[PDB]
Amino acid sequence: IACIGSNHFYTDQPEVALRFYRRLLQMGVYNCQLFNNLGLCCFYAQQYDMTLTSFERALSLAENEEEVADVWYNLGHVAVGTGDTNLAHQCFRLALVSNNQHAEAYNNLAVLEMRRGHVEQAKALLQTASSLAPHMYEPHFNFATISDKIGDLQRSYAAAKKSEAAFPDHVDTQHLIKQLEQHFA
Amino acid sequence: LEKQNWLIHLYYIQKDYEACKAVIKEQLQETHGLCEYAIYVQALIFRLEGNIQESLRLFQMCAFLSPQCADNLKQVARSLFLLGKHKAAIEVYNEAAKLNQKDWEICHNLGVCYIYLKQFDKAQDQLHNALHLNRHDLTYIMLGKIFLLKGDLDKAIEIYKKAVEFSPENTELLTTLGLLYLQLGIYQKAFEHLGNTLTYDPTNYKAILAAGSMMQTHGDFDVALTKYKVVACAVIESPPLWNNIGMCFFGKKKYVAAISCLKRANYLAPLDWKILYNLGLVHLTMQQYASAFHFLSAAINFQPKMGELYMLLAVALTNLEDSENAKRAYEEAVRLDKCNPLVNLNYAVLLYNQGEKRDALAQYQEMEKKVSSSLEFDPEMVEVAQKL
Amino acid sequence: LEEYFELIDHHFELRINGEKLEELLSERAVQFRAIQRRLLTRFKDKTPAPLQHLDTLLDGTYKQVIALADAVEENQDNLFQSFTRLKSATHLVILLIGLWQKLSADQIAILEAAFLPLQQDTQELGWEETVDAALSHLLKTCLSKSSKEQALNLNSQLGIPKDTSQLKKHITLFCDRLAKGGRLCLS
Amino acid sequence: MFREVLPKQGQLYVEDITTMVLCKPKLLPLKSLTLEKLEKMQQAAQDTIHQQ
Amino acid sequence: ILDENAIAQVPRPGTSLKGPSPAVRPVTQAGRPITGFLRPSTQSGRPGTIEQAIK
Amino acid sequence: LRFLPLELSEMEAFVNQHKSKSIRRQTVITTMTTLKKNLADEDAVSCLVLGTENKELLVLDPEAFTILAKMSLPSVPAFLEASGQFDVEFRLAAACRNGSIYILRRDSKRPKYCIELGAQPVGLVGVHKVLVVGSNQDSLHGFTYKGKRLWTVQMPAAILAMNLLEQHSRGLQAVMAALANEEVRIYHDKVLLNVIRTPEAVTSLCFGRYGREDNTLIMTTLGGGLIIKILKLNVPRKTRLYVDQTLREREAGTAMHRTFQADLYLLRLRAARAYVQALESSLSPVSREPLKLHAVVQGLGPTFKLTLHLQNTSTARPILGLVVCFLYNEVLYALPRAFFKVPLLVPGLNYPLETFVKSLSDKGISDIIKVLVLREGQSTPLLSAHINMPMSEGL
Repeated sequence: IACIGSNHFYTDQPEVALRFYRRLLQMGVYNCQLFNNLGLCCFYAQQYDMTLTSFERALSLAENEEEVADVWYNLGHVAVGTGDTNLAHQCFRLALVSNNQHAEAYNNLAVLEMRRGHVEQAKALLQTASSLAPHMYEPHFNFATISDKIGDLQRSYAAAKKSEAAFPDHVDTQHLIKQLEQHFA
Repeated sequence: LEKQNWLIHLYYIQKDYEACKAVIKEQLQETHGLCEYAIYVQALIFRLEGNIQESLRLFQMCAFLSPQCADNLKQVARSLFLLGKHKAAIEVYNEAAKLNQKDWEICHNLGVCYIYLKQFDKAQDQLHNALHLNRHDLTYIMLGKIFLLKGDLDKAIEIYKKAVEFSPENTELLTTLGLLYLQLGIYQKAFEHLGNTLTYDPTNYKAILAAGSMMQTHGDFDVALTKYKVVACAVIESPPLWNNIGMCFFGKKKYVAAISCLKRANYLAPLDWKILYNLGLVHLTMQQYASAFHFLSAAINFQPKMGELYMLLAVALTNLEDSENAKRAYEEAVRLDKCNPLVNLNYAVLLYNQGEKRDALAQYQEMEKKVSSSLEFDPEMVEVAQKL
Repeated sequence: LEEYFELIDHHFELRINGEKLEELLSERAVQFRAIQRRLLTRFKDKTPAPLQHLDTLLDGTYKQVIALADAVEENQDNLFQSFTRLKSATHLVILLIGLWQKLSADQIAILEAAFLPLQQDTQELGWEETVDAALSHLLKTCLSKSSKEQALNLNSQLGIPKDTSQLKKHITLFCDRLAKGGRLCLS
Repeated sequence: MFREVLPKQGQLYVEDITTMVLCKPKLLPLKSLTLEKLEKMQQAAQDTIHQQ
Repeated sequence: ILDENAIAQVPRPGTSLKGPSPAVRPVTQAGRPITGFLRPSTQSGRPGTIEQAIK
Repeated sequence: LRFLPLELSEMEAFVNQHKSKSIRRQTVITTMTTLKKNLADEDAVSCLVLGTENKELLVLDPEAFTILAKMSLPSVPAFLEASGQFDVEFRLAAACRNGSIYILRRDSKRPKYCIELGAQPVGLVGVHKVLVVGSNQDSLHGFTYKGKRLWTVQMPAAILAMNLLEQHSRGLQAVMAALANEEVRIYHDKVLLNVIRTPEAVTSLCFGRYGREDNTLIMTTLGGGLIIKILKLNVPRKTRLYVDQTLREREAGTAMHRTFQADLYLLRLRAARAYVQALESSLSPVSREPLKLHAVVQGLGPTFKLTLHLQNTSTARPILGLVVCFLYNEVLYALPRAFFKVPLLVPGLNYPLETFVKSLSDKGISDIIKVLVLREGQSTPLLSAHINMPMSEGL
């Protein structure tokens, strides 16, 4: 049920995943993972009445500091889907405060920072994210993008190549690498 | 000196980068330096690889060997400019210019540096010089970028037209001039230049996107849908493409298959106000009024200085049993809208439905002062007139 | 500035010797692991077989590893002694610079922060790179007016250098540009 | 009895601009029963060690 | 790492243990998208060297 | 004054004070293109299009002592410029060092360009019918004069230098193709002959024919020898669940809107609460006053390496007086220096400041360790971090 539900959620069918997870809810399962999953599904399946109460039950049920950080990360995703980037800013910072080695929170908080305008903060946060999780492609791509925006084509190349190493079938990474290798001649 | 000559030029051409590099450590030792090609291979070759630090060091050494050479100073300033330092790049290009006052590369690079330094007078004059010495496409592109950043397209249309005048096979120039035609009222020459681009490159994503946009604007959504089918597999996850596809499917009353594409594009870019506005609009048309408010409020929080956003937020709101919030949202909209009478007509409808009939006339007069094509905004124009 | 550079060079020679000893210990450990895996394969196998003097190669490699470990320990101790002596020397040098020119308490604090960065070398951050970055930055933002030098020579990184000439050049240049009348700042 | 009129045309992107991407929402994976039992047996030993 | 038991060293792709793209599904390694139902038998990729596995 | 044989140290101080000026000439070359019809007088030649290293095929003419043209349209260096010094159809084959081979014609006509190579081309000869290029994706490509791939050949390793011998029929003989791991590999395009290990590297493979025999092969290695050895879209689909959910939304949209707004208000409340509590305890590893710190633990066993990655995140402003203080359980972990100053933090550099934590409990006990970064004149930590120390795996 969990596997088919995840696969249904990620292949842009969150309502079927919400059904598959409401099934586990119906069978007495009471976790932090299950309720955060129900929150993600309810929000992305466009059921705004049962969305945030599930995240509240999740935050209640979390027996860790990484589970709390993941729930705050997902609440920041909900917030940034709602707009109001300040609430998502606070949620990402709380995900960091709970789990210091949370690279997705670093990446998203750097995206919001560069949205505000603070380029150096975003650069440092993306460097931290790409240092914690090298296997991810978003921190590398964003660092390369901001570098290329300001210049520093060496750092842009060193970051876009690691992006291509992380997600080798990307598209924007390929255009970035083509532009860079063209600037080098 | 350099006895091998091409030995350390054979592994490099094939990009072996082992024998050619290891051979250097041996060729240099035998010759005790002073070869001037072993170092050169390390430099330009280093720059071809990601590294732009050893390239700068070796170009420094080449400048030290030939103090009075303009090309070495040019290469050192270029190695600087490949890093983030543009002021030092300018100050080295200056010395490279006081040894050679007849080349376009120094002026083009000074232009692109002063561009990153936001000095637009010096950049503009330097790039004019770079044109007068030897006209190149990239100088034209940088001048157009200057005239777009600083001012208006009124100054960029002339430059891009003069650029495409000669060497008209560059896709970048054609496509950028077509885009700038879209940015203005002209939709015909924009189509002309986008088709000119598409003849050369049929699968040009940056041109297919704008062509499909223009097509969607004048109805005929199936043609734009085919244009997008042309490039769907090349860029399978790109928010703009899926937003345009969702608007295609929303044009021909496929509201569910449009919500699908729009939500997929929103998932891949949660900070893009256009997809949020489109989701709000479609959920208004689908009469859901609970999601519409959510997405329109998000798009407001992302671009607050818009008039239609607050109109649609008020519009849905009116159906969410909250009329005071609709009042204040309509006030925000009418204050922040200048050239769209739909906001005024909808606020007049809200007022007249509230039993006032007094300020509804004020909104009707505001609309009639603002003004003209929509079939259903015409009738409500006359029905709220005659009934008031 | 000349009996002070020799201590820096002694420190850096010890650092380079330590890096060489460690990259040699790496190879010795790899050899030991390979021979150990061979022996484990011979152990798991049922059938009897000559050891082919694999145990002798293992003993030789083990002796090499122990010798290299002792060498690295002694080099670490020598490096620590050299670092303490260098700390004393740079203390004296900051004192003589703060007296040689009428340096106030603020600039003396800046110099103490830039020249006295850490009380123990580690395999990721050492005295050379740190003081070099600090001095390059202090000359970049305060004591330089040409951008060409600012971008060519006055750059800062945190990787172990291959020579101490840049550090010494920057220190002499710092004392020089202080002599002409320069003054330090932060912003 | 008048219904508010809605624009029939949405906002369409006319150029692709490189925007910084955000990380993606993370579905917390569930646990097995053996894993829960192992973690609880690992923490019960800690609790008894602290409670002596 | 220190225990080798697989007969084939470089077997055909599709017969050894050693969908949505990383643009949609979060990942844990270069590939290997995140799974549901963590079980204590999950390996989810393997390191190359002892140093990488430690660091 | 300094070409090969002189003193490497003592005469290099007299170069600066003399500085007698120099001359100029044509740049360094690799290959040319010349005429063939009026050749056996060596003075009635017309076109001399030679290829240099800066991809400048200068076209010099002796009828007027002029420069007719220059071929710089690749602007990337060729390996062998002319596919066998010319083609009979004059479709001259320049080979870019990017992964493309051009059909840039003789006397610099209009380009046809076949980019269709998976990597860079290594080595090019021709037999006036085909273009036998190398590759680096472990193959070779036989292109025609127009750009159509006539036949590709698979090889296990990369190629160094190929050739094809004389034509009896339209190009029917053996191919001498070396490899990049000292191997040669001989072929009849479809049928395999040889894999053995003679040349460490190679320059050119040509005839060695003597006594008017059929074919003798030569091989010029790079050790010094001269070897002769013969052997429609994916638009998703929505089920009954979706239409039932949309019907519920259309019939109960107001309650959903109201309850989601209430939940959002409560979420803002709780997020502000937790943010204020974190500011109170100063537990954020990211927090005017710019800093960023995170602590990484490495290693099993009783001794762990704890490296604090600290970073100043500002435009250009260093931070002088800061200091790090560790908070641990003195019965479980033995920190040598639980408090130390930090170097002057230059904006933009990640400083790794490491320590050696050591587990003392004989039983496996995992306890948290706090880290506080704080000024030296203040008592409230500027920022903090936490690390759950793993199990000891002791002895």
